[PDB]
Order: sequence, then C-alpha cells, then structure tokens
Amino acid sequence: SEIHVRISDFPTIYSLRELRESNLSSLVRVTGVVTRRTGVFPQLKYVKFNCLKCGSILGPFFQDSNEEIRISFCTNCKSKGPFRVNGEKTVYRNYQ
Amino acid sequence: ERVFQISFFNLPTVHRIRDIRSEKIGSLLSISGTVTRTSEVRPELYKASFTCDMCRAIVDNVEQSFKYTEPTFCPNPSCENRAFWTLNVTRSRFLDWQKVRIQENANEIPTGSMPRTLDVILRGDSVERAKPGDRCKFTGVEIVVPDVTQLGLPGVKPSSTLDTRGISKTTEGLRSLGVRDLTYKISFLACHVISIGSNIGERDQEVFLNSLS
Amino acid sequence: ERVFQISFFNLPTVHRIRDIRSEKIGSLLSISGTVTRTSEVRPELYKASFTCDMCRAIVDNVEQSFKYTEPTFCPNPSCENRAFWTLNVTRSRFLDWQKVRIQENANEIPTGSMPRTLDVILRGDSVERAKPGDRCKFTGVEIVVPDVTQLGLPGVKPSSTLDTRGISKTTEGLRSLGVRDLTYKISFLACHVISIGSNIGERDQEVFLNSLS
Ligand SMILES: [Zn+2]
Ligand SMILES: [Zn+2]
Ligand SMILES: [Zn+2]
Repeated sequence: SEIHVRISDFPTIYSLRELRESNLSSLVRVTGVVTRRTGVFPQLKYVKFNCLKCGSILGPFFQDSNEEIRISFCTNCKSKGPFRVNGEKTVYRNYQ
Repeated sequence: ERVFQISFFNLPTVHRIRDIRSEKIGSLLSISGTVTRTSEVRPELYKASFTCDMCRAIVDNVEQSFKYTEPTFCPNPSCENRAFWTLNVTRSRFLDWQKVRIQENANEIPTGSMPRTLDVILRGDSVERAKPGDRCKFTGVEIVVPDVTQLGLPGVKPSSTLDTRGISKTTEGLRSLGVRDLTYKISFLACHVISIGSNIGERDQEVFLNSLS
Repeated sequence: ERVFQISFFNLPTVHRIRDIRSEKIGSLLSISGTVTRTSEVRPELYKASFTCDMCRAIVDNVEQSFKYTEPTFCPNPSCENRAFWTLNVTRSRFLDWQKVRIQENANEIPTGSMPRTLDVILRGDSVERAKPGDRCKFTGVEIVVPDVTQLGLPGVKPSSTLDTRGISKTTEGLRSLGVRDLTYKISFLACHVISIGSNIGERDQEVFLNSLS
C-alpha cells in the first residue's frame, strides 16, 4: 500500500557549506561522511484514534511527516471530546 | 433560476377525506373539502445558504426536504468538521407557503361521525386560491408529517435506533445512543386548487360578460 | 522582490572592541577583531507569512524587527480578534544569517585585563567571509540584544510597566498586570567584512598572478 520513488543521478551537487535559504523546500544533492546515527523509531503513518466518551475506533488518517495531525470530530458521538491515539491499531513507518 | 411548478387537474376520481389511506402516501390524488381556515402567506426555505462555522466560506443552493436540513459535505478543504454550520436568511431562497384547513363536506359525513379536518399546503401560484367557507377540489400529493401528538396513544409506536454492527470499539473507559420516534400524520400538498361552487349547482359587468360564452 | 544590501567600507577610524559604548547604539561604526568561532549559515525570518486562526486566510510580507513578531492589523473582515495567528515556514521568506564570535586583538588588550568577546551577525553576501583565527575588520551597526543574564547583577535594572491612566474600570468583581524586563547586551550587525592579514604586514598560480598588478 505504499511505493517510495528514489530519484537518482541528480545533476547539481552541493557541499554542506554552500547551502542557503534559496535551497529551502527544494531538492538538493550533497556529499558527506556519516558521523552518528540514532536508533530506528516508529513514526505514525496511518493514525487511528478512539473517543473516550464512546469507545469507538475512528478510521485511519494519513500522517504528514512535516507536522502533527489532530482530530476534532467523532462521527459517532458528534462531539469534540478527548480523543486518544491507540498504538495497537495505528500503523507506523521507520524513522532515523 | 426560475422555480417551475407542474399542476395536474381533471383526475378521473375525487376521493373523500375519509377515504385517505396510508397506501396512497407519495401518490398523486384528488380530494374535495370545505375550507374553514386559511393562513397568512409565508416564506418557506427552499434553497438555503449556509456558512461553515470555522471555514467561514459561503455555500448556496442546498435543497430542503421538508424539515430543516444542514449539509455534511462541505466541499471547502479548510475544515475537517461536517456537522457545524450556520444559516443566513438573507442569501437564502424562499418559496410561497400557505396552510389551509379543510373539513368534510356535509353530504360526505357518515351516519354518526363528527367531521374530521385536514391541513393541506399550497405553494407557489396556488397560494390564496382558497377562501374560508367554500368547497374546493385539491389535486396533489399525499404527504406525511411528523406528529408528537401520538405519544400517549395505544399500540406500539415505531422507533428508530442507529445500527451498531460494523463499528469497532474498545473498553478503554473514561455508552450513550440516540433513538428517534417515527410518529406521523397524513397531510396533503396540493399543486392545483379549483373552487367548486358552494351551491348545489367581479363587480364590473364587463369582467362578468367576458367569462360567459 | 529582491532584497538589497548596502555595504559601507573605508571608515576613517576603526574602533577597538573595548571602545564600544552605549552612545553608539544604532550608529554606523567599524571594529576590528580576531574571529574565534563561526556558526553554520542559517535562515532568518525576514518577511513572514501568517494565517489568522479563525479567518484562515493567508497574509504575507510582514516585516520582522529582530525578535519574532506577529501582526495585529488583520485586514481580513472576517475576524474580530487580533492576537491569535499561526505561522507557516514554507511560504515565509528568509535570509542568510551567521553569528561569528570575535575577540580582542593581542596588542589591543589592556595591561592586566582578560580579552573580551563580541558576537557579530553577518547577513546576505557577507556570510562565510569570516574564518576562525584571522583578523577581520567589520563595518556595521551597533545593535542591542535582550539578555536574561543580567538578572543577578547589582544595580537597578529597568523594567517596563503598562501605563493605566486612560482606562475606565469597574469594581464589579468575579487585578493582574504584565511587566517585562529591559536588560540588554551590545552586539554588532556587520554589513561589510574585510579580512586583514593575521601577519604584521588560490592554489592555482593563474588565479594568484591575476590579483597582482
Ligand atoms: Zn465518540
Ligand atoms: Zn467547512
Ligand atoms: Zn483574522
């Protein structure tokens, strides 16, 4: 249910010292030596919520990697009540 | 857009007010009766306009099916909430509406029964063609109208629960559901009104002579 | 719109890092110093774009005066609230920003004093023209930067109370006010950077010979 496209052989090559704000929100190819890496963490991908008033599990929503997503309507209680994320039904992707 | 109305007339049979049955609901039919009460011409919400409460963008031409409805689509991409709206009365489109109460004719009344009444709704050009105290033939659709009166009546009254079979639930903790009554009374929505003479069988004479052949 | 920067140079006098006084804040001036630390080139919020939280319409090109600001005008007629906004980073406009730390030169240091440092900000084309361990002459404006460090220092620190003389009040019932500290340290914002030789008085030879007359 997901295909990631890997762009190869981007022509322009930037060094890390010459990155400016014009490169922001744009594609960049840079060279470098890896110094340290973190552990692999689960990041929310298809987020599933449950309403505390009703207990029903509300349908999954795709999570943007840029920002946190939130929910305000229940569709079963028709309420803006406290919604909790349950990790049992939530789908995750790897993050490093 | 001009609102068009089709008026049917000259139905082969005219039905008595006591011949009204539940199988004719939603069907074209003709009734006759004596007009006893008529109401003021009023506006009815035909094509409403709403604004989503947090989007605050305008939408229009939402159809109203008898009792007042609100849209849940909201094609504006700003919101993620469907239920919350507000309605403005100025941008909304309206239709003419009149409720006239009719009664059983004297010869139509059974042997020991009291006369029974019926509220028939006139819309558009049919409004104000009925006057108190005359016999009118209405052609229209037999409709059904919500009625809270039938609460204390004997017999099982149909109710309407929301079915919960395909909803996944968890007992996480912190069980309420809504049920609505299905109680109704038969009404009439007349597209055509013709006034039969109150007898068994306009001041200017030039107007009167033009009607005669 | 293109962001234009004016770089002034060849000022008649160059000031030592210890000659910096509060009278020169907001004035064009030249300093010299040894670059000890340089930072990564970073984006600075020049012209931000916000959306009002309940209007949810976009506005842009709001100028930023050093510390982060939010507009209170909101020319959208939908809201009646000025304070509540949110900022998007993608539609915003940014600038080069580099903080380089400079130190007193060895000959400029007084008889028994330790060397003192100064953080000077480079923007636009002036970034990365300063390298650790060389003597640089910076021309720019002496600016002032908020500093929470001065809390425990002796002496009266200026504070900023809101004045309440033209506000009508009632003691209806159901007295809190906000005061902020005015504590600052002197910094430099250099429009021009020139690197004096670290000595008292580019690998290709064709590049080198072109520089010489
Ligand atoms: Zn719920
Ligand atoms: Zn909406
Ligand atoms: Zn606003």
